[PDB]
Amino acid sequence: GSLLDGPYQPTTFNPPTSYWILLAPTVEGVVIQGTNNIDRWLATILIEPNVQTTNRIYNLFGQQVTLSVENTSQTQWKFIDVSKTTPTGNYTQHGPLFSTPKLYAVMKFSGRIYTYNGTTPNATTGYYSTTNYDTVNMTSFCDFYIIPRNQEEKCTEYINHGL
Ligand SMILES: CC(=O)N[C@H]1[C@H]([C@H](O)[C@H](O)CO)O[C@@](O[C@H]2[C@@H](O)[C@@H](CO)O[C@@H](O[C@H]3[C@H](O)[C@@H](O)[C@@H](O)O[C@@H]3CO)[C@@H]2O)(C(=O)O)C[C@@H]1O
Ligand code: NA
Repeated sequence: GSLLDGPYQPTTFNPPTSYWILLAPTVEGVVIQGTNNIDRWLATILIEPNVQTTNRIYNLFGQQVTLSVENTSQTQWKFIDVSKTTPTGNYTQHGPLFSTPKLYAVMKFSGRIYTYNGTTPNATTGYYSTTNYDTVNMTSFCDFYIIPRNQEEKCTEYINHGL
């Protein structure tokens, strides 16, 4: 499609501002992680359908982090953003997205990192205020695509309905 650059292999990079990074993960685990190395460590984890509240170990920024996770949905996969604001602090969970297409997206824009939240096919966006935001480097652990912001409508369409 003319609004979808890629696909690209899993990589560490500094994503350009005002571009949505569309992620196409497969199995459960860590989808993407990013930090400004100041006061924001952010990652997105993926949980398969039908998971009762349980402790799972995730490799976040090179260390084993145990988080209590659940997915009450029997049909939809669950993306959860996890965030800490100090290097030694605990990760808290935010902006879940319940997803049928199993696509996620992240964007650096206007002092923030934006992601999707809610339930497909009616997903919306949410954001995380991030100091010195365009220094944020990210590691995607799955294949991804690039879509500009001026067609966020298109990214939202992909999130809600798939490729
Ligand atoms: C997707 C999402 O939740 N986005 C919000 C984020 C994240 O929750 C946060 O970045 C994860 O670390 O938070 C935003 O700002 C909120 C954050 O700074 C929290 C920290 O405690 O405070 C919120 O305001 C509080 C306020 O301090 C209280 O007095 C009371 O009124 O409640 C409000 C709401 O909890 C900040 O709004 C962010 O921009 O990073 C807001 C995002 O919507
Ligand atoms: Na989210």
